[PDB]
Amino acid sequence: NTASVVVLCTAPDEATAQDLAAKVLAEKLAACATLIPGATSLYYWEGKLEQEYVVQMILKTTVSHQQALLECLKSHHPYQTPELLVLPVTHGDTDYLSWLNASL
Amino acid sequence: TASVVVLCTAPDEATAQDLAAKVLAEKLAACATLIPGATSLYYWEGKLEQEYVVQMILKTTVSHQQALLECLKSHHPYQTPELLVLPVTHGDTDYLSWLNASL
Amino acid sequence: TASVVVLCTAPDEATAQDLAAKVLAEKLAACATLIPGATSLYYWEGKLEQEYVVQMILKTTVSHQQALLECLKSHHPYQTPELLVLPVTHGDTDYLSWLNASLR
Repeated sequence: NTASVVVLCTAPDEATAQDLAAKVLAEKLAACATLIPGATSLYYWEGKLEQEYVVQMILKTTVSHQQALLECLKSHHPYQTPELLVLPVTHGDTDYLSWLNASL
Repeated sequence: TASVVVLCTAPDEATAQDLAAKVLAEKLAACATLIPGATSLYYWEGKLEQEYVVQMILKTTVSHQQALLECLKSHHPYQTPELLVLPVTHGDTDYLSWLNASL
Repeated sequence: TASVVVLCTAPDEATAQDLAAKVLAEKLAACATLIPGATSLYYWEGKLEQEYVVQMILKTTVSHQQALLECLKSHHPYQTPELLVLPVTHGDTDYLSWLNASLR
């Protein structure tokens, strides 16, 4: 099994979140994705405090696919500099991890 | 002992609620956050599956992850539920002391 | 300049927003995602408590993690709120550059 990782991404709306997930999944760049709607994202954009609706995405993939996934998400995200972060999975259920890998 | 965060996906509220009370009673986790209204997407049989799920986030220590995962797995209705462990590289000393003292 | 995500549990939305808007102004965090509609279960004095909470996910770097936690802790209504730091082992170059450039 290749090492697993968790990818965090935020979409500006549910339609966008929906087809960003469908895409990376179709192209086998992620094993599965969880969408958490009704969130808010605060940050400074050009010296101004912005506050916008976001769908928090959580995608499961492996370290060998993370970059491909990242670029695909970036390529289809409507924003120029979308949130794309990778967190390491230091431990997980063997059967689930095997399934994660099999999916890719 | 170092802390970790555990991600687990539950089919519904009752299940998420059952797994949490369970692992907390067993003292295999210090706390658990539940976030309903989530959507999990994945391919099965070659088609795109979309299900409503409850995202779980459990806090524990490295020495418990094995036990916690086994507990969550056996009590979980699904066959091979999502069970991932993320490392905590740093945290508030007082909150970490509480986490450890609670297990 | 390693990046990290910080998890913080806020009791309500107004509090989560004030904490976010504060750490962002102080430039201790580059972005804060607030996820309402959650609950937290834990034992307190032997009793099982379950409370509504807002899950916060803040983005910063290792250099600022300590100061970010100190600031959050101070303005957090709780005595010892959940403050956990998770490592970001990789991310999109443009996002990371933007994140880093947003910090103090």
